[PDB]
Amino acid sequence: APAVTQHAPYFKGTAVVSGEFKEISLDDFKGKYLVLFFYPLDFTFVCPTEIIAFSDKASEFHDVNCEVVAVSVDSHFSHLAWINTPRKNGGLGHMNIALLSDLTKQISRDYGVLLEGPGLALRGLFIIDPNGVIKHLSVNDLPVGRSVEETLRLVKAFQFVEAHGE
Amino acid sequence: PAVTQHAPYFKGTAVVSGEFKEISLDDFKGKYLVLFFYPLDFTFVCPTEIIAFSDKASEFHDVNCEVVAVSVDSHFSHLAWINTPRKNGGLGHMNIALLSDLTKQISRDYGVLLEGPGLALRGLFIIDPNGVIKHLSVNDLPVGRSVEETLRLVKAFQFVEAHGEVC
Amino acid sequence: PAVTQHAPYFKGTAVVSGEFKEISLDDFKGKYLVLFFYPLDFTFVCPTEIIAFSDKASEFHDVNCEVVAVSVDSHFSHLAWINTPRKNGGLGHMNIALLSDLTKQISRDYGVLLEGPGLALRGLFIIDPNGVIKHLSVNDLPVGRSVEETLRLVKAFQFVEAHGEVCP
Amino acid sequence: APAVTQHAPYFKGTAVVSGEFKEISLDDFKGKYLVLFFYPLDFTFVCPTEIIAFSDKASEFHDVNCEVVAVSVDSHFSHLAWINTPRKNGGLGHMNIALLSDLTKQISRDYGVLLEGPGLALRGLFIIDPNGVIKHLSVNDLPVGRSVEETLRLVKAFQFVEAHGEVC
Amino acid sequence: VTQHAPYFKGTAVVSGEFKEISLDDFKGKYLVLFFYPLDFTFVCPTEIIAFSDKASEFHDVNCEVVAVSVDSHFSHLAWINTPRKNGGLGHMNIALLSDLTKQISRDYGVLLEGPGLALRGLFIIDPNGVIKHLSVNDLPVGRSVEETLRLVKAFQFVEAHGEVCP
Amino acid sequence: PAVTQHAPYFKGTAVVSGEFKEISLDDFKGKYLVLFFYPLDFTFVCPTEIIAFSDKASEFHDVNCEVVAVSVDSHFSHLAWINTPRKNGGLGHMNIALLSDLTKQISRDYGVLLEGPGLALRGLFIIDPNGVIKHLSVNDLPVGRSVEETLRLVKAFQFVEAHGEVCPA
Amino acid sequence: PAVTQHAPYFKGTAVVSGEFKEISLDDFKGKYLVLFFYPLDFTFVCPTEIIAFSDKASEFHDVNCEVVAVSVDSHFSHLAWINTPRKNGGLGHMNIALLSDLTKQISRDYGVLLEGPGLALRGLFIIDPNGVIKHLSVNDLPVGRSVEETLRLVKAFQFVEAHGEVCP
Amino acid sequence: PAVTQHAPYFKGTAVVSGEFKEISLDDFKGKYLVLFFYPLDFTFVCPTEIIAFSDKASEFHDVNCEVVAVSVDSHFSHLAWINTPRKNGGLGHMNIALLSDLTKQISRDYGVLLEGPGLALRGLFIIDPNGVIKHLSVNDLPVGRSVEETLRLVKAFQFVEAHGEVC
Amino acid sequence: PAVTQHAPYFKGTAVVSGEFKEISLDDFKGKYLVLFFYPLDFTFVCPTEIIAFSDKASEFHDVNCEVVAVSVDSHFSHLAWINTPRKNGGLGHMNIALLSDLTKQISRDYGVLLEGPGLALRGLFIIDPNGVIKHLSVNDLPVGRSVEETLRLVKAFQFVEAHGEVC
Amino acid sequence: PAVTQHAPYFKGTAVVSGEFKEISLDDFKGKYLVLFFYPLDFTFVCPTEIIAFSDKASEFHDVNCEVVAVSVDSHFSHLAWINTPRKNGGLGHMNIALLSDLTKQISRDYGVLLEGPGLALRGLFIIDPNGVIKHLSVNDLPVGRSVEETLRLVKAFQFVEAHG
Amino acid sequence: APAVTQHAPYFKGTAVVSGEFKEISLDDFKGKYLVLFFYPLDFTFVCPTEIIAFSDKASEFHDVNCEVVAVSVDSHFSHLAWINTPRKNGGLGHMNIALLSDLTKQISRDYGVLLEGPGLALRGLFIIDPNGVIKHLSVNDLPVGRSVEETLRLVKAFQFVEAHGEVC
Amino acid sequence: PAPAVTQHAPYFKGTAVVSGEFKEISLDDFKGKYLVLFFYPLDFTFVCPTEIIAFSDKASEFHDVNCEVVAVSVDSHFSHLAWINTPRKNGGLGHMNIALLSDLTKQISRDYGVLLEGPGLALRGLFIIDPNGVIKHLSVNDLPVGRSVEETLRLVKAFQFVEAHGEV
Repeated sequence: APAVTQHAPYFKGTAVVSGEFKEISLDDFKGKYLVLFFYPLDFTFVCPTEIIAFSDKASEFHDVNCEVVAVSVDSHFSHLAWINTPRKNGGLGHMNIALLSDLTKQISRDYGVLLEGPGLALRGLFIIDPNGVIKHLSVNDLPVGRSVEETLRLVKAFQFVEAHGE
Repeated sequence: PAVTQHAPYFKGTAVVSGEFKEISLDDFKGKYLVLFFYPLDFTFVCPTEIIAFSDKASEFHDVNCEVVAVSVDSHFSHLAWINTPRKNGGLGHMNIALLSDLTKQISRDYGVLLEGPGLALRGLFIIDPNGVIKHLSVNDLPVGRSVEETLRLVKAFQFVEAHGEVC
Repeated sequence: PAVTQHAPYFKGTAVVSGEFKEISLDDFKGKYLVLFFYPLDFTFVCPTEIIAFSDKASEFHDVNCEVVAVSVDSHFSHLAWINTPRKNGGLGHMNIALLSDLTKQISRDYGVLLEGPGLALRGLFIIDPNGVIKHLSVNDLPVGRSVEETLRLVKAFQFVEAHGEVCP
Repeated sequence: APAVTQHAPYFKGTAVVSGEFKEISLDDFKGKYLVLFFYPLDFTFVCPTEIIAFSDKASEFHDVNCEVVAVSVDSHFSHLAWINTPRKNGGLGHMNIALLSDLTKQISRDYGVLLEGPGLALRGLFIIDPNGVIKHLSVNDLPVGRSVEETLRLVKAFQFVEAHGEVC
Repeated sequence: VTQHAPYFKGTAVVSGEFKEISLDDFKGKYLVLFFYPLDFTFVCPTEIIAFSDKASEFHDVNCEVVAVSVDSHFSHLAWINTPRKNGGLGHMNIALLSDLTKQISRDYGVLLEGPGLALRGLFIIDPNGVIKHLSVNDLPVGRSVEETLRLVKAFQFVEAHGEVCP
Repeated sequence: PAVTQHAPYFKGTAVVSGEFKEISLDDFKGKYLVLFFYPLDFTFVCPTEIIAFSDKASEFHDVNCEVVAVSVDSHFSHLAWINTPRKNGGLGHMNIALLSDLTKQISRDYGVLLEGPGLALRGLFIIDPNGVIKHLSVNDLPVGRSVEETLRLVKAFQFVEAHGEVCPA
Repeated sequence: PAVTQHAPYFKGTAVVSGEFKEISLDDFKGKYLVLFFYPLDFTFVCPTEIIAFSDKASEFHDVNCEVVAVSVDSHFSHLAWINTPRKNGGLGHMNIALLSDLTKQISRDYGVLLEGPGLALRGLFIIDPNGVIKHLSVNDLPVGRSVEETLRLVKAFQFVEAHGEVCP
Repeated sequence: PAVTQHAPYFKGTAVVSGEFKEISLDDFKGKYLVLFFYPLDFTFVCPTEIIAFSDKASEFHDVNCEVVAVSVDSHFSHLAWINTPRKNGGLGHMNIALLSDLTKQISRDYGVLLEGPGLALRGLFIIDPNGVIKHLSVNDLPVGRSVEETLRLVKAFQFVEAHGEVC
Repeated sequence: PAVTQHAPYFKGTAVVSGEFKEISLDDFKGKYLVLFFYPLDFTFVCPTEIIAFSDKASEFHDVNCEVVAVSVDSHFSHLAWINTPRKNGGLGHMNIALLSDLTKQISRDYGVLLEGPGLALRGLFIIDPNGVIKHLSVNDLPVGRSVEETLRLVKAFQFVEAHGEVC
Repeated sequence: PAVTQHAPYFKGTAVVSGEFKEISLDDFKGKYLVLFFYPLDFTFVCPTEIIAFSDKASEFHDVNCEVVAVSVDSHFSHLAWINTPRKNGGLGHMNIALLSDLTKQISRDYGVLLEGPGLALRGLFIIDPNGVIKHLSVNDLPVGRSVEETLRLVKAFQFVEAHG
Repeated sequence: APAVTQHAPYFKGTAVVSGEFKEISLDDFKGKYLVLFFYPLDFTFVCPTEIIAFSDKASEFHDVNCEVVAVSVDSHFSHLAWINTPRKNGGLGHMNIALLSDLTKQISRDYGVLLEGPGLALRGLFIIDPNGVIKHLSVNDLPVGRSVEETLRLVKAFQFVEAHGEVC
Repeated sequence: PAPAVTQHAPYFKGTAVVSGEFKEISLDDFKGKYLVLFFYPLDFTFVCPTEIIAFSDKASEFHDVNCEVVAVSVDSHFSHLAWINTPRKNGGLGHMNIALLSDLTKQISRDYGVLLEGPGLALRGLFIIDPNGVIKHLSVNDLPVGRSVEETLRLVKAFQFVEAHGEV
């Protein structure tokens, strides 16, 4: 497993970034906070409100030296097609955050959020600091969505403690 | 998976006539089944193989044969790909089943999974009414294969089953 | 301690309404349970998370949810912290149970024990009436979490066990 | 053993090449494409149209830098005798392609096409690239013949891809 | 010797047709079982032909003759259908048994594993499936059919009259 | 830990004069150390052993002896217990160190940890200037112990080192 | 031999009221027992500890407590030492039992034997009426032991075992 | 003792032209050797085989071939059998060597010893000039063994070994 | 074997009165038995001892003692040697049994086999009516052994059995 | 330990002339040695053997032979027993060493330890100037050996190494 | 085992008793004391003083219920030849004690007196009681003669102690 | 284990009675000479000694052909001497012209394989040993029966004869 106070497991994969395919990795985020979250599958009948809320609020994360990356076991071609589906047809539309592909499933496995039975991720969220250390993790059962505002709050509070103690 | 052996059992969610249906190797008993594998939905390779099989499905249906295409994508990707129009790299209406191998086990069982990238080679299997493999072939990821040759194979196997080899 | 698995059994002495009561996971069979861990009694940190949970306890009860707080301190420490008034960094009265983990085994089974120092990370578990873990989260030692977001989640899990579709 | 994207298994054996005995190996094909195909037995009651069709079209393969060799578990003496039986009579007449003998059965075994029970090969075909990597394999039950034109089409199509990738 | 002939089964060419034969078809008779390397070689085929020419002589003393190679039964038939004047066998009075799997030659200790073909081995097997005589040659030397006949007669004589000298 | 054994090395956070300080066995070289374990802070049991040691602390100091009390409680527990006044059940001012054994390893190393409930027996150790255990004592119950007698023992060990064991006769 | 556990069983020959008697741990069932070891009879160390326990033997008797002294000497030596007058380094009259541990197994069982020299450390055990060890101490050296502190210890055990652990 | 392999090495005492002489396999380098085993000297079986070989010995010399008969008897039995006139079941004059295998080790090494009764089967071996076994045969019982046919084999090996397999 | 222990078992084919007979140690229950070994039939040593034993055979029978001569030769050599007239180095007719040790196991079990050359030392055993060894002697290959002394020893054993042995 | 073999090693504290002294087998090289064991100091059995050896000790010294008594008692008991009036069950003055075998290893190594009660049998050993055991004897009960006979044996061994 | 307080090891053998061969065992001596002693060899140039002295005194032993048996590694035939040699001629003459043969040397081995190098017994002596317990043992080197008077004193002393244990 | 014919005689060393006195003799003393080494059960038996006496009388006849005769039993050398000093008319040996070797340890009989382990005495075995220590002849009789000295002598001459001559 990953665990709070421990260096985050290394990851590398193909992501959709600003409608391009780009390889990314844990090392790209050196010196920045990272919010890494998992979701089960592209294109489902579940409302993409969590992914869309992170995309809508990305600028709030960017202004506190924090990046946001979404991950699922779908291919990077699925992610791009999801992105190019209009919001009114189940789609994501424009994304302000990277959608990373975990086609081999190793990333979800390394992050301890893979359901091996069905072969998809639980809804896991990780806040990783500028040194690759995991500060916060949470995991929800497949159906339930979580608060963007609360994640932002946490990221800020980690920063506050860095700079001013407890 | 070898010619003359029973085909490995498979079960999964497929897109069949725009709906999600559980299908399995046993659903095909008494029928010929062309099971073929492709790498991924929505790539920049035009889906001409899948589309050609779909356009010719009724030629298979008239010889007591079903056709099922398989990839490691989920059944949701499958449905979205069907619902994307052809002019946009989609499949549009499909006359064949699109089977999801999300767990990758079906591809593994058929000896077509590339483990590194986590996707399947382009492998094709003709399975007879008792579930025995009569023909397999496997192509490297880029090259498309021939629908009319597949149909000829299927009919050649039926001819032999009814008449024999001697000439 | 993974989501979708049954919570590990626990048993220990808690300070429940100013008495010592032996308490176990079996006591919550048929209810939701927020089980959270904190590092230490009597620190120089604002115990705001613990108080916030006691203040909003009625609201968790109103949705059939119990709240249990837990740390590696003795039950004697918990009592002494409760009897310290809030104006002096104490807890004052508490509407939630404070479970003592003196043997450190409950923090160990919930995967939140730091073995070096011998105290628990700030871990939180939402457990359903079948003892199944629906949600977990862990924060590093200093940062407090949000009670209202916890309640929101308990409600949202309940909504799903009745409709499962927060979307037309 | 043999799978697409892997280097083909090494082989060496005696072949009939232009009515003459020659020792040939996979190494003799470096720099060239190779269609290697197996058939069950010389002199059968099944019209050998597959072998004849390949020999007739050997020129077409030669023109796109591709050699063709047929293999069965028969001895090279059976191969030559069959080549010397006229087509009128169920023979092969002359042959524009190498006829390789797998008398020890080890070639068929290495290519995963030997049936151990009767000791003869299934109708397997392999397309092997100039670096000896397998690009295509197919296997048929003993009775059914494949299409030579479709095999040519495939060879040309793998060539097309090394030259131009694919983006439609 | 003083030992049972290993069991064998296979497809033979017998009077121009395919028959499945086994050691058990030869209970109550003498069997001469000989192996040769390959059909259609350039070695002179005069051993097989002599056995065919003299087959009736062996029948008259209740003895069958079976030639075996590792060729298929199709090869056997094709070799039988090639005129003698062309290096073929022509009409055959004895069974030509196919050892395609090579297991018969292996069981009889005559298989050269490396090239995968039989040496020129001959076995005289009695009515109870006991081996009375064996001989093996290194090379395309041919053996005398008359002398084989003599040995069969001599084994029969001994079993009827003992071996005491007159 | 038996007698003529060196005392097991220990290290930890202690409250010393109302302030947190890291201490260890090394700090006591060239001194006598009285090291004693008690089960828990804040119990209903009489705290008097700790108090008597604190009151008489100067008397141990005058014979080159230091006194350290230990339990499995955190150092925060210990301080809160110190800031709890005596009338109220606390310890008030402490003239001796209160060492925290949060990890439980010190109790375990000194053979006094009860692993079942995870707390220490009431053991006392007199350790000499070379870190050799001259005396050990263990009680299974909130029975007290004379601080006067512990001082007597410490003086006696010094007497015998200086004069030996021969009876005046 | 650990506080909370049952005292190891012992048996052997003691001097009691100038006489040889077999005594064992079972003889003290229902009573308190101070059992204490010393190294040797007739040394040049003052036997003030042994004499002091003897002098206030009846104060132990009055609280249902017996005192047994043990070393690895024979009972013949014990008797001789009892018969040496105190001005000469002897014991004179003894009101406590002097147990002989000639095989050394008693010291070995109580974890007080120094195998190398073959004599006991100065260990003292307070054993309750059920055979449970309530108190133990071991000294490196003849530093004496307060007899009055052992008595106070005995009475405090008796008080707690009746009343519990609370602050009167 | 298998065709195509080197003949096991042997050494022992033989009767040669009426005398005792140590012979070994190396004595035969550069010559063909016919080496044959028989059970016992002095039985009630007609010694037709040994006598026939002896009478045609010079025909084998003419093609550079030597003949050695062997049994598990001592050289003394050999000599005494030689001095027994032919009309009494003796061998009379011998033109071939009679080798003794008293320890039974030659017969073991050649794969012809029956251990239970402690005597050799009727094995015959043709060994070429380099000591390779070209031909072996073994008979149960005191059936014949043609000498003209043994000779013809020796001539045939010589031919092929110089000319090859083709006629 | 050793004086005092039961004689090892033996069984084999003997020449008895010019004919082949299967004999064994059991055939001699109730009789004394003189069992001696010699190296080989038909050697250049005078068969002085064998012949002397045969001349005195009835003297042994008179005292209920049999005599068996043994060697590693076959029973067929024994016969030939018996049917060779004494003046030609043969034995001429024999009044004692000549037992064949062809397998060499009898000499092995009696402790007189030389494994190197494969023949027996000159060993003699006197075996009582219950099969106990009462006397053994072993000699160098060239030696003279006396029948009269052997007969004396047999009688003396018979003496001791009847009358004890107190001076 | 059997006759004709080297005596096992021993080291211990003895009472020699009213003082404690460490003595060992090595101290006796070049000399004969009578080493004998007895059960316990201060028993009710009259100390008859030990007193006799002490009385005749000079007769042993005269022939180059020390005498050492040994039991499993401590050297402090030994002293106390020596400082007890002979008319009180005591030994009074002693002219021979009293060796303490508190660890019982000496009794063990000389094959006279009774492991059950933890004390030695009445064993006696004559050891020669090179450490070789020349004579040994062991009794069961309290029954007494003869000092005259032991003295005789010693003289007899000495005579032998000189005459035969 | 040959150690004091232990049952004496069993022996059987041929003895010379009153001029006749007789087999005797340890069992024959049940209910009686037995002095069992060993010497190296019959017919030595060392005069047989030890043996003769015991024989002279045999009846003083019988008075006290004690048999005496001498043993060495010689055969019973040497014993008898030695007894048949008059004392006036260097021999033993008439013997009033049993002379046991230990030809196999097993008796001497079992009594721990066999010197394995030369293969003869040391001069050992054993007093065995009526139930076969060894009460006394002693061993001298080969040359040195022991005392019959002393051996007799011992036997009486053992009996004395048995009849009335020795206090003072 | 025992020795057999064609083998070198096991070395022996021992004390023998030679010319009425003790001498140490070993196999080495007999190099360059023939040796008759014979075993008998025991001195002083009621079986009067034909075998031994007969060898002594014929002693010179063996000395004449370069051959020594040594008699051996498991008896001590003192028994040997005592037996020699017993006059023949009394069932003794009288003068001996042959060495009488003593095998007290029984090793020599054991090494020559003539030792009966049950009773610990030799069988009546005789060995003829050559100048080079090689056993030419062995012969063993059961305990009661005597061997002929003439035959033994005939044998020695026969062995010598064969060292000089062939076989007509």
